[PDB]
Amino acid sequence: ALKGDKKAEVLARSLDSAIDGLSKGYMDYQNDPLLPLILSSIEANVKKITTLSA
Amino acid sequence: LSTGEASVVLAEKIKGITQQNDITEYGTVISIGDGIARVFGLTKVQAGEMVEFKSGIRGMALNLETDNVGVVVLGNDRDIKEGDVVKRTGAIVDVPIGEAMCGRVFDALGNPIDGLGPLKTTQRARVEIKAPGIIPRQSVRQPMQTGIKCVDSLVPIGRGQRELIIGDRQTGKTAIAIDTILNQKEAFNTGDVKKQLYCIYVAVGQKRSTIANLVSILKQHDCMKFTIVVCATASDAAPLQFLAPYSGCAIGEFFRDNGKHALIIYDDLSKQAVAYRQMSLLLRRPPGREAYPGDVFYLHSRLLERAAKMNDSLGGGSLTALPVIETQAGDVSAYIPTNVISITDGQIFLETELFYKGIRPAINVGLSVSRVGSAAQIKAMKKIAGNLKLTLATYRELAAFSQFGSDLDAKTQQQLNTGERLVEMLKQNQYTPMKVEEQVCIIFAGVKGFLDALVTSEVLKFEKKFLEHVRTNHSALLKRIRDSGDLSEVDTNELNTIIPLFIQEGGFKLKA
Amino acid sequence: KKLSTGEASVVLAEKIKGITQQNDITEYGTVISIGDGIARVFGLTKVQAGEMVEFKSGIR
Amino acid sequence: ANLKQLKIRMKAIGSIKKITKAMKMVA
Amino acid sequence: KANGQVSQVIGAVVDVQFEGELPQILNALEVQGTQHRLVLEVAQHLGDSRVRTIAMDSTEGLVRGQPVVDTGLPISVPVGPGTLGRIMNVIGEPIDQRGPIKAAKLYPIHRDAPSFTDQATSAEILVTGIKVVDLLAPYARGGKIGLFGGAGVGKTVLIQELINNVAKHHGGYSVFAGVGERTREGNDLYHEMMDSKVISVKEGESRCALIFGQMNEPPGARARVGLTGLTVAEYFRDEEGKDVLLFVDNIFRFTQACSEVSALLGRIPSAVGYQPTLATDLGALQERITTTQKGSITSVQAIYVPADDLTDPAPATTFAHLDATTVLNRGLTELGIYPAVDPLDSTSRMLDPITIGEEHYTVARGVQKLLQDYKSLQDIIAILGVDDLSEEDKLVVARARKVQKFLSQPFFMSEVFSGIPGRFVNLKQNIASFKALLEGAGDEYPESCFYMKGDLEESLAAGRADALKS
Amino acid sequence: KANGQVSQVIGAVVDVQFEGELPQILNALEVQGTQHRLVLEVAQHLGDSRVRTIAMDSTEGLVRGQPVVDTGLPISVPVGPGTLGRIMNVIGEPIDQRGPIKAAKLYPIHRDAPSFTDQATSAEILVTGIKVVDLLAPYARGGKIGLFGGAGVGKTVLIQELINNVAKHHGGYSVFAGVGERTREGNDLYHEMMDSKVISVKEGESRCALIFGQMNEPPGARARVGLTGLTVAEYFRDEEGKDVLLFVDNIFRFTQACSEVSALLGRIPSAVGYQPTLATDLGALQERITTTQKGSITSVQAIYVPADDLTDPAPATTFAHLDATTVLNRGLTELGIYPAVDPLDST
Amino acid sequence: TREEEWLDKRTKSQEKVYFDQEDRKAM
Amino acid sequence: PGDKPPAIEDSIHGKYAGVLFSSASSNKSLNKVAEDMKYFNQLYKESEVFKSFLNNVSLKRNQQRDIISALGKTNFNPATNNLLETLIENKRLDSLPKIAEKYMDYYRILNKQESITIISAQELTAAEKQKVEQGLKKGNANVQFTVVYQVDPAILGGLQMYSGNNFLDCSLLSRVNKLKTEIAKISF
Ligand SMILES: Nc1ncnc2c1ncn2[C@@H]1O[C@H](COP(=O)(O)OP(=O)(O)OP(=O)(O)O)[C@@H](O)[C@H]1O
Ligand SMILES: Nc1ncnc2c1ncn2[C@@H]1O[C@H](COP(=O)(O)OP(=O)(O)O)[C@@H](O)[C@H]1O
Ligand SMILES: Nc1ncnc2c1ncn2[C@@H]1O[C@H](COP(=O)(O)OP(=O)(O)O)[C@@H](O)[C@H]1O
Ligand SMILES: [Mg+2]
Ligand SMILES: [Mg+2]
Ligand SMILES: [Mg+2]
Repeated sequence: ALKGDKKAEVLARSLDSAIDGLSKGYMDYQNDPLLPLILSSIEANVKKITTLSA
Repeated sequence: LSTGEASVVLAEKIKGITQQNDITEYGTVISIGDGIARVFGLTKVQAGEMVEFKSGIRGMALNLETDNVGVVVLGNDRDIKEGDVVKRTGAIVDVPIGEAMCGRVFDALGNPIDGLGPLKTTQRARVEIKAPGIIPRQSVRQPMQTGIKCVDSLVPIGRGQRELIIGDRQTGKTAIAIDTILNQKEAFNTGDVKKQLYCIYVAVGQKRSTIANLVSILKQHDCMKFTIVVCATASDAAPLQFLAPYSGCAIGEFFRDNGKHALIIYDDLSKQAVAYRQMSLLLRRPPGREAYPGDVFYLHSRLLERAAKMNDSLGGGSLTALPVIETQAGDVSAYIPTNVISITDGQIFLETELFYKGIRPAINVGLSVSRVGSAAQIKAMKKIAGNLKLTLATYRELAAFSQFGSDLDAKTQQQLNTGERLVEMLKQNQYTPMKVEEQVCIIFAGVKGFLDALVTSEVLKFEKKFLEHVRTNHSALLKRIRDSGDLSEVDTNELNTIIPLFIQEGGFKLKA
Repeated sequence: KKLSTGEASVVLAEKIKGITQQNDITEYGTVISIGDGIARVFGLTKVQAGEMVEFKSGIR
Repeated sequence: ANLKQLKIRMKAIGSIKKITKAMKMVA
Repeated sequence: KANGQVSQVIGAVVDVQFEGELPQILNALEVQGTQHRLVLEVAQHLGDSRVRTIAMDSTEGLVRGQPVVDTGLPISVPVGPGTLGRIMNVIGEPIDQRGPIKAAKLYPIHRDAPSFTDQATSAEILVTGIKVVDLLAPYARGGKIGLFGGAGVGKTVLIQELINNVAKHHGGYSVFAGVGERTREGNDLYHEMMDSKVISVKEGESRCALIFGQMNEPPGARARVGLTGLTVAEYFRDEEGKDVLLFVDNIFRFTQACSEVSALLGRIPSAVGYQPTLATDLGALQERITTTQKGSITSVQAIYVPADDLTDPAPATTFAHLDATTVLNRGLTELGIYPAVDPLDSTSRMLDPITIGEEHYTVARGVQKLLQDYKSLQDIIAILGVDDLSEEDKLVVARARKVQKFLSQPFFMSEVFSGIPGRFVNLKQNIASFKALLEGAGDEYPESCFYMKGDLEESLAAGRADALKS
Repeated sequence: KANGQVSQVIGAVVDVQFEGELPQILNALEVQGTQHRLVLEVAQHLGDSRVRTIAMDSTEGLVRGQPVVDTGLPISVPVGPGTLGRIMNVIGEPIDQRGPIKAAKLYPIHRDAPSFTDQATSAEILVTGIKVVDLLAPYARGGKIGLFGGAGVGKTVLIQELINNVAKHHGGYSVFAGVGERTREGNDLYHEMMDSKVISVKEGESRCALIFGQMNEPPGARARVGLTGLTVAEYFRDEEGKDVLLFVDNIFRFTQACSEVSALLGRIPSAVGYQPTLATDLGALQERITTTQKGSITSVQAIYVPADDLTDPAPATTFAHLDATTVLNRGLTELGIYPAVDPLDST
Repeated sequence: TREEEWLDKRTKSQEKVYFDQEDRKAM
Repeated sequence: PGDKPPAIEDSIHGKYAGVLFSSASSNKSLNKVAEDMKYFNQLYKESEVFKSFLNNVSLKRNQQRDIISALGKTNFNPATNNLLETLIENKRLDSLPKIAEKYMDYYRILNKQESITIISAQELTAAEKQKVEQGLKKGNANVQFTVVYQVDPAILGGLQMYSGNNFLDCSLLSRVNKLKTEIAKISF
């Protein structure tokens, strides 16, 4: 994700989430794209391994 | 647990990760030198609070002055520059604690230096915390077996006390600590949680090559699985050497408050006083006698006083401390050694003369003493331990008359010889811990006078042969002494009968 | 230098105001600091070494 | 160098020399 | 409404910035916003509405600008029977977890010593049950008692015996102030008094107060917790004419604690690093511990001798204030004699032929001279031996050893270590026992039986028993 | 650009006033307008754009306000096979009149000690030929060795014997570092080394480097000359990988040198006058002299016992860092026993 | 270098031997 | 504001600066003294001869008073004139510049205007910066401020604000490190 190949939305979403924190007293990453990106990859492996107890 | 179930919980855990950031005050450094950073502004900062510099190294705010703030650099201060930013974290110094700490090597701050992988821990406790009160404590009534004959017999150490390993350089101070850790490994293998003792070794101002050799020996004997090593080397900044003792101490409180038993071994504290003195002198504080700060006594007292035996209401846990002190020329009248002796319960004096005369471990029983006394020893040990002390006491007296010579009474020759057997008996090699039950048998044969038959040079080897002979043929005897913990009359008759018998069986020099 | 104990806030404040009122500087002084049984008194000119002085409470 | 130890050892030699000197008289 | 505010925090010293009406010195200030109650004692006025104080609790967690409240009075602690049988903190907090302390009123820990005209000194023998003490260094009821001992010499165990022997069966109350010592001993003593019924949970009982300033407390508290215990004894003295037994643990920690902060306070170190106010700080405490017209206080305070160096300024100045002195020697412990009371160094102001019976005074000096002569013979005996001595000197060495070993007495507190039950020796049996040995009553029997015995008769019985045994 | 200006000159400590972009600590600064170029290592940032530095050469001739140029990097000395058979200065300058040294790269004399992961035991005995040494305190190659002795006890003679028995037959390179010693021995050692064929002017020979911080150098030079020679040894350890014999003359001068300048730096004296950073400063120098997975460095370090007081803080703290110890006693020399080795003190 | 201990041990040693025999006769 | 400077310090320059601010703020005026002390700062750095005069310590008190009077007796607040007279009496004339600067610091603390600095790796577009103003404005919404820009960070696509003495981290770099650390301590 740090590299190119469709990194624009990552920075664009980071800016939006950044201004949100600045406007507020604190900063929380509820809209950060890094978390959903990582979960998507993890969920893929979970679905792959979760086939059957056999 | 099925692999799919565990993976789902793993993924769900990664999903629930929160990260909140709040406004953190920052200040500029007025000056930086020798690891001391004078900060401007940065008000509403707490004493001892953690602060982070531009490079990423942490700092501890110790001196809170109306004009500036005195901060100590917790690392290398080459990158720090005038006017740099200093962000306050808002939390007092702390370190990670838990069970995953065992089997790893960390630094004063708690970072693992083994290079294996990141530390997987979720519990972090404050380094400096108030010691237990009077009610939470409890009388020490559990033995802490070190594996040494002379120690477990003459200077018994009970879980929850404080024993001082004091001596000169290269007198076996570290050898004693290693032998204790090796002995506890056996109890760890067997399923007896009531006797498992987690070992913690705090290295302060020691060359990494020595610590590297130390860790290799533990892995060699497989005793590192229950050992925790905190490293504060000489290259490390003085604050690291100052916090490493308390840092490792907090790790011990984990097992203490959890009803478990932990053993913390503080290396030479004189090195801490130098680092603490250095840290105080550089802060422009008024020095005391020997250039040390005024509250240097409060340092070791606050550290050692935490070791105690928690009552059953809190789990019955215990933390045992074995601080070490290095003397320059065997002078115990110095300031730091005198204070530490008054803080701990007992102290183990190591003599250089005894070391070179073949008495290894070189232990001076005349001065060593323990407050717990026989309260920790087992029934089978107290009975034999009492007579052992009296016999050794007389031998030290007759030592002078040996030079006088020209005559020797029948009894004096016996007492002179009998004592010689005990001294030769208490000797022990390095990296060779002995089981408590095995010591009772050997120490028993000595006081009874059976060792007076064979020549002294054959007593040391007789010990090995006798123990091996017992383990094979007399196995039920060892079990009773271990389980019951008492030397019944039936065992005495059997033991009293085989010891004279075995000496005649084996090939020894019977001529006294 | 580092500082002078005689540079108290009360004495310096009077100078900045510009009022030349010392309240009989001679034969009278104002305590500036107290510690370990020794109290430093500003002013109190014309006092001889080893001479007795009376405090506000009455102690000598 | 720990004057207390040196002064004690000096006292010991003083007594030895004293008793040593006295034994010569009897000798 | 808090008038002051934190301005500087370094170690245990904390400075407060006040706007007006500065607090008097020794006043107690309450810091607001701390997780635990922190009290600051005013010590110096630095000018510009600044005051330097010492923290009683850990300074960690404080913050510059934190509001500070002025109480207007020095540290006040609860006094009265409610403190009897309860552990209390330097600032009066109950650390025994038994609930709040009920006190009829609060007295300050700082007060002026009683005048000289109303001193009302008196001498009265105190039978402590120890033969070596009651003979060579008799104690006076209502006078100070000093136990000079090194590190690990047996002064702590000796205090426990005095409590077991003196505190119990005492009409009046007792106070125990342990400052600077380890906390392990405190828990043991607390459980000991509970098992010994000296203290109990049932109200109206436990005629004994306990105060602890153990090492776990930071500097400043260990230097003032001693004053807290004294205030409790002073209450039981003035308000009620009841004899109070003040058992003070090692006091060197008091002077030591002051030196730990004396540097930060601005004082110049002394010859041995102590504070310049060592004499005055100690004098203010010793003068307050004395008998007056209202009541009497029998204070048993131990003095820790670091490195066995009696020339240290702290203990040296204490000798002048003590009535009875008990100097412990490390050599005796090596020999196995207990209590290891140095017979020559130990002295007692009551050791006067006019004060005590002439017979008691005679037997006392007879033993001192006997031991002094035996010590001089050690030199020649080392080279020549006991055989080369004359018949006159042989008898001196013979009886001297028997008397020296006979001084050893096993007490109840030493049973766990030795395994022999304690024993109590009366003053009459004590004087008569040694008087007989001086005349040669026991010169026939071996010197082995005159060891760890209570009375001479017990030694003779043991001698005959050993005969029939062989 | 000469952004710095000499603020004040006090003995060997010189302060420089800069307009902006202060140099990092340990950075090297060069004063302009003075023959025999002077190098100044940054030590502290006193504030207000003032930095306190230590002088390596005599400060006589400096003028307040004189410009100072900022190099932006610590003292970098040349390292490589060119230093072999060449004498270098505390600042890397050649003082043998042999020409410029040919070094591939210039490494800084300030570097962190090897981590805990990169450590090797190398428990192999080193036969030196001395029976008393090999018997009681046998030296092990790849470990740290320490020679304790007073004034005129046989420390130098013992070093010369080890060089004759070990260094000559040694295969890998060697490094000799002199700290606060008589220059005569440096000259005699250099000529003696040439005569023995251990070193020659022909390229490809002289598997040994020479470094000298003789007493003639002022404070600050004797305190960093060891780092210069040590850096030459670390190169052979890591890059070359072969064994190295790091011969270090009396090192007490290093600690002493720090004490001589600590007072000027504004530090509070230690128990007996030493600097409060004695343990840390010495430790950083000691932790770097250790065997790692790349190569081994058998260091023979001499320790001068001031006034024959082994309880002095400087030598006392050194024992904890040494593997093999050989304490020299003056009593034996009076009896005529040479080498005057104390068997009961040589651990 | 401890001569005071040497005399101390000599004193205790010889005295014990002398009185040990006397203890037998006394019994 | 209660004739109480922002902070109290025992330093030489700090002591005089605090007393002047309190005494000045006491009667009626604070800006008058501010302009006076500011004039000395500009003259202290612009005129070389004036710098040597203040730094000069071997000069006599009577001599210093004459040179000070020659400079100017009017246009300086009485607090400033009394301050100079005190320094001459206490030989603290050499510390004049530090006192002047320190005094302005306290006055600048009373000033409500503050400068906010935003640190961002990628260049801030004109339209993007406008949105930043609404966020900072809505955040405070009760104090005017001036914005400053500086783009030379090591983070990527991260925002870090510095507002006088407060720091709030909105950088993505902080998010990356946080997750990589928590994912490691899963202790599965
Ligand atoms: N009981 C022992 N049995 C056999 N050899 C021993 C024994 N004790 C020490 N040695 C030897 O002494 C050397 C190490 O001593 P050791 O480290 O145990 O003492 P030390 O006081 O910890 O030294 P230092 O203060 O320098 O750390 C080794 O050469 C070791 O073989
Ligand atoms: N009456 C005694 N007889 C024999 N040994 C004793 C006796 N009393 C104490 N010991 C020993 O003294 C030690 C305790 O010393 P202590 O009284 O605590 O000195 P301190 O007051 O300095 O703490 C214990 O190890 C205990 O075994
Ligand atoms: N192996 C030796 N055998 C006989 N005499 C020696 C020996 N070594 C030294 N001497 C003498 O000891 C003296 C001091 O030795 P040296 O190493 O120079 O001490 P220093 O460390 O002060 O330089 C020498 O001048 C030499 O005369
Ligand atoms: Mg060791
Ligand atoms: Mg005690
Ligand atoms: Mg030499």
